[PDB]
Amino acid sequence: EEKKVCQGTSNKLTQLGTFEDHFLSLQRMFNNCEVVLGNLEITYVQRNYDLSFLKTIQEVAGYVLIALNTVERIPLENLQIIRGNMYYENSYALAVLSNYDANKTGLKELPMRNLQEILHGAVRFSNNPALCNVESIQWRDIVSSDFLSNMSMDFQNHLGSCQKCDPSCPNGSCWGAGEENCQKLTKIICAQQCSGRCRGKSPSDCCHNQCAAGCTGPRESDCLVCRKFRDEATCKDTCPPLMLYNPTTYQMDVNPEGKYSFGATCVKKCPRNYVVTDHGSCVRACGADSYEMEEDGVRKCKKCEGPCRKVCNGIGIGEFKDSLSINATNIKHFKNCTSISGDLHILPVAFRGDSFTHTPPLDPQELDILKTVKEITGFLLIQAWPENRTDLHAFENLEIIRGRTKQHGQFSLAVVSLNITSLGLRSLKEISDGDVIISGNKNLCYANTINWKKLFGTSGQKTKIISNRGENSCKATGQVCHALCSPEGCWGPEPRDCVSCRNVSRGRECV
Amino acid sequence: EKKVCQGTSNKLTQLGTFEDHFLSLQRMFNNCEVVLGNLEITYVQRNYDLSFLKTIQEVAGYVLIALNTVERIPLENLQIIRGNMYYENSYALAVLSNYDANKTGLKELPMRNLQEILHGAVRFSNNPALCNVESIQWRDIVSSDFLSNMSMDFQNHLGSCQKCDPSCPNGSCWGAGEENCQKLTKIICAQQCSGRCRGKSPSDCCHNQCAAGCTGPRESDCLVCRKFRDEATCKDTCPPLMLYNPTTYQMDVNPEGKYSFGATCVKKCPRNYVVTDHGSCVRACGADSYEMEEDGVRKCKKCEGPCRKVCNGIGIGEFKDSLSINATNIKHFKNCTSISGDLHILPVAFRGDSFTHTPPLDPQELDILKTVKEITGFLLIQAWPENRTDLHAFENLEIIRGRTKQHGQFSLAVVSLNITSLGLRSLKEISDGDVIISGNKNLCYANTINWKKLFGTSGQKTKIISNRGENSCKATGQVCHALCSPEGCWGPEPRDCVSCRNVSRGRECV
Amino acid sequence: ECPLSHDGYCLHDGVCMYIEALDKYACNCVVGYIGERCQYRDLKWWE
Amino acid sequence: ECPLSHDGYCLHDGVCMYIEALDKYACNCVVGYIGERCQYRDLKWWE
Ligand SMILES: *[C@@H]1O[C@H](CO)[C@@H](O[C@@H]2O[C@H](CO)[C@@H](O)[C@H](O)[C@H]2NC(C)=O)[C@H](O)[C@H]1NC(C)=O
Ligand SMILES: *[C@@H]1O[C@H](CO)[C@@H](O)[C@H](O)[C@H]1NC(C)=O
Ligand SMILES: *[C@@H]1O[C@H](CO)[C@@H](O)[C@H](O)[C@H]1NC(C)=O
Ligand SMILES: *[C@@H]1O[C@H](CO)[C@@H](O)[C@H](O)[C@H]1NC(C)=O
Ligand SMILES: *[C@@H]1O[C@H](CO)[C@@H](O)[C@H](O)[C@H]1NC(C)=O
Ligand SMILES: *[C@@H]1O[C@H](CO)[C@@H](O)[C@H](O)[C@H]1NC(C)=O
Ligand SMILES: *[C@@H]1O[C@H](CO)[C@@H](O)[C@H](O)[C@H]1NC(C)=O
Ligand SMILES: *[C@@H]1O[C@H](CO)[C@@H](O)[C@H](O)[C@H]1NC(C)=O
Ligand SMILES: *[C@@H]1O[C@H](CO)[C@@H](O)[C@H](O)[C@H]1NC(C)=O
Repeated sequence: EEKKVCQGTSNKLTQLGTFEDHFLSLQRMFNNCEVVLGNLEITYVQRNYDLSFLKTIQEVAGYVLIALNTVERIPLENLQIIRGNMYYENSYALAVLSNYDANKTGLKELPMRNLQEILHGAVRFSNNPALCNVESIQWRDIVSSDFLSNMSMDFQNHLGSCQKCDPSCPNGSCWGAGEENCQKLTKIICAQQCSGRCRGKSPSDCCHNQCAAGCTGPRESDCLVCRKFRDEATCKDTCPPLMLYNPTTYQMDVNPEGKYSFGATCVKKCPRNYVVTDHGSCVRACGADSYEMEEDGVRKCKKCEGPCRKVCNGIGIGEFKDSLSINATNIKHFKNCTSISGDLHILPVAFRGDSFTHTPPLDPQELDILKTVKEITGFLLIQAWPENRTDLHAFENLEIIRGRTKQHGQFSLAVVSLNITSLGLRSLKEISDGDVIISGNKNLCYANTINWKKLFGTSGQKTKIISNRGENSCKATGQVCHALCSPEGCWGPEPRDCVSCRNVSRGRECV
Repeated sequence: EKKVCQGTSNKLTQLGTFEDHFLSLQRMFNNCEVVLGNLEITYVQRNYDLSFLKTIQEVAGYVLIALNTVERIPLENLQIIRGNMYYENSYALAVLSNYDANKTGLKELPMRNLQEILHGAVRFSNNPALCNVESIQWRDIVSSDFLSNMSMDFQNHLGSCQKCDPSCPNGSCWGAGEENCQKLTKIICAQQCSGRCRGKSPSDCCHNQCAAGCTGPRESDCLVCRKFRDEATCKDTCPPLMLYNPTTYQMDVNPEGKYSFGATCVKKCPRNYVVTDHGSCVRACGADSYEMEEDGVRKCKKCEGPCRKVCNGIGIGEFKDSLSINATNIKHFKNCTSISGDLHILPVAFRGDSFTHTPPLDPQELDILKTVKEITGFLLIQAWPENRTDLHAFENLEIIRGRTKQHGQFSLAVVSLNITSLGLRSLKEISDGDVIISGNKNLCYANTINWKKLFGTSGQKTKIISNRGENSCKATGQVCHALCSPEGCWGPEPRDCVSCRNVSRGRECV
Repeated sequence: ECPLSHDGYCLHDGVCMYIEALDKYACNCVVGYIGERCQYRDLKWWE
Repeated sequence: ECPLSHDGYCLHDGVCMYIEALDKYACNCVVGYIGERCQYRDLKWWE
């Protein structure tokens, strides 16, 4: 059914603060999580820390990194499958590395006795003394042929000592001692000819073609974890077309059991902010040869004539998957965009130049380029901005932030830590989804008066706008607008920065 | 590929003499393996030979066997009856009153291989002499959602036929020797099984996408595909040309995606069909959407706001029951250039049918068809005003697609006409299907059109026989050699020319 | 034998006829014509 | 410990370190910043 989900850290081998602070995060991140949308990296956990909360993890889409841990036992006893929608050091779905103490003793017990499927990628085990029994699991079953050819992993005996495995174990396989805590094959103990996985350690009563790990039954409804699309209680390869062909009339008919395709789940309707293709699937962008003329309240599109009205990718995607901030090197690629088809990261390093990525400091004047962006299909993050300027100008004509993608999976607009006197997004009229966070902006007023409850439309959108200037401390600088504008705040002082106007007005300004 | 035949669909009617009627029924099903349409066996006498029906492996529509005096019907190899259509409504298989006045008719019906009846119900009534079939428990042959509506009452007579080999299960048996026992594979299957099984064991059942039974337990080991046929496998839906990408929330190119054409999945669409973006070969673009082909293929986009007209064409939709354009609803052909279907100009229209309550057609209403540029299906004309000598209404007819054809063969058929000449000086293409022009007493010129160019599909022939004559028409008409280049002519007049000379023109060839 | 109704029913000189055996009407179409009402001319054959 | 190259690797006053055990270079980001180079402020927490 429905499982609790977490983004999943994704900053491998990096240490967040102190062994403890690092810990507090790992805990804050995965506590209660049942599915890990991104990655599961457990590193730097110490000698006597409680990683009990990991017993709730049933699946991880990306990969599982476990390296540099002194802790002794890791509770990932309930992990079932590792999709491997991403890799560590390339070609690694599960990378367990250097888990030793200066005393040569760290990780010892890895109860992953349910990890039965690793859809993609290879597993690597190297330099982890104390690791016991794990060196007995035959992965020819946990991993899939296509990779057990690139998976490096040898185990070394340690100075300590650990019991063996109960005589109930298969060909040895056992993630520890417990009770029947032995690797239970469901891929090899299968019969000559069976679709895919099996639960019958031999019988021809095996699992449905669409199932990873195993299946309580032989049907499509009785399965440990779905391999591809999860449609309600069933596992699907593709989801019910809104239109089925009719072999008799050589024409197309509508399908009652037809659903839309959102991610891996199969919805009845697409989220109000995603694009719905006539096909019947929810996407985050229309072709390079199309528009987005939302119609019956639902966004849709029609192909144009070849290259259409500018569609820039936006930091962090395709031609930018490696860049972490709009900067000189390639800001040029935003010359005449009216829509950024991704996110926008304006970071500090951009303005000071990263000598690590070989990029010259961004010319403040260049941000004027963006002054033509009208909408951002994803999220707009800004942790920096030119000094001698008090206004998010480049985004004066931004009118919509779709929030198809958000920061930390949560924020769609994030203006944090600037010295700007005000926002100035006086054109913004929509924040489709995601939360707005505006804080740490020393001398920024007016913000606490936006009535965002109108500027955006989706259940759950919050607004953490804290620690800025000071209301009862900014009225003194006359920095307000309450008089000529209206209840719906302002984006600045001037009569053109109003959110709503008293007595209809013209000139994109009011008076 | 299995040999396929159209299959007669003219229930209970008799085609001429009991013999003539046989010969036909023979000419149609001789060698067939798959009856795309219907299988109707009626009026076959006491000593005729219906052995050729031994090759029919499956019938798409329904199987009607009624009013026969023959004793043995060799539908031994029939395996499945789709039931795409029904007889008398709610019947995919109907064996009716097969007796001779002496209460002696159909006796044995060796359908030992009939195992599936996808859609519809079965019905048996008034068939003295029918043997064994009385024992067949169809609960296995038919689908649950239909047995409730399937009537069949067997009877007795002053005769008798041998019992059934005890080897037969619950007594069930269609015949005698040849282990004609009811090979049952449904009611005899492990509680938890996809669909039909080839065995009793929970490890002996077939793929959830098959009919009758299976050799293996896979998708490639099936007796007959339940829905679609992907190469040598059975599929529910066919490989999309596009697969959704969970991780990227975007659409990726076809895995091993195929286009849909009927119940078969092709790698490409028959050039004369419409290819949707979805990846299907359809005979007509829905909604108010154009049919502008671009990639050389006939895709079809929509046209801003209220597009144009959509003339269905005889035999479909509002005219599935109309069997020829006639005064009653000819009005629905006022202003349109594309007939989205077929066109039957039948003698009954012109003479008025007193059975359907339709007034004879006014010959001055075929000028209504002067606006038709193309015809997606086929053009059938078995009648045409006498006080006329040219197929005029179809002067501007430029193309006939042939997505559908008479008998499943001809896209252009003009026979039994008193016209001196066709008069199709616009026609430039006949996508597919054969063209037949015969029984046209004083019709000429036709024998020179060199159609090999007029149409574009493998194997298109042209039966133009017994019209007027080449050596006899030469007198009062015929030949055009002069103004009309060595190509030929759709008439004598310069305009009727097929190809002028030296670019010369002005609508004609002066 | 066919009702004033079914008069005309069988086109192309086909003769109408009552199938008392099933309580139904049908046509004994002329040689060369096919169809519940002999409405079509069996193209694929001759002339 | 990190080379002149990785000098500037970690942003927001993070310190680069050499994981001898895994022969790599990572960041000991100051509290509040996440990401391999500590590029993002942890918005979903404080200020
Ligand atoms: C003006 O804004 C800049 C942002 O570019 C602030 O710069 C600080 O720089 C130091 C060292 O470079 C960083 O450690 C801080 O994180 C930056 N500030 C913050 C909290 O973002 C600078 O503080 C501002 N100047 C003023 C008015 O004090
Ligand atoms: C998750 O972590 C918090 C951190 O304070 C802790 O209080 C809590 O007990 C943990 N589990 C729960 C109950 O969510
Ligand atoms: C392992 O194989 C994969 C292909 O499955 C390849 O992409 C990867 O780079 C290989 N690992 C290395 C670096 O040898
Ligand atoms: C046990 O597993 C090993 C490794 O996969 C294999 O070589 C061996 O043959 C298996 N034992 C049997 C045949 O049951
Ligand atoms: C910005 O800087 C990055 C640093 O790696 C560079 O690769 C990228 O192409 C530049 N383009 C942008 C985001 O303007
Ligand atoms: C975008 O810039 C280009 C180049 O200057 C210009 O031709 C175009 O008109 C601008 N946007 C549009 C389509 O108005
Ligand atoms: C019937 O089959 C025989 C043998 O193939 C063939 O000679 C005959 O022509 C067939 N009937 C017709 C005329 O279709
Ligand atoms: C019998 O059942 C069929 C199955 O759909 C239905 O179409 C029909 O109307 C029912 N009654 C008749 C007409 O026999
Ligand atoms: C021809 O007559 C049928 C009834 O037999 C009627 O439904 C139809 O409208 C007529 N055809 C035309 C021209 O629509």
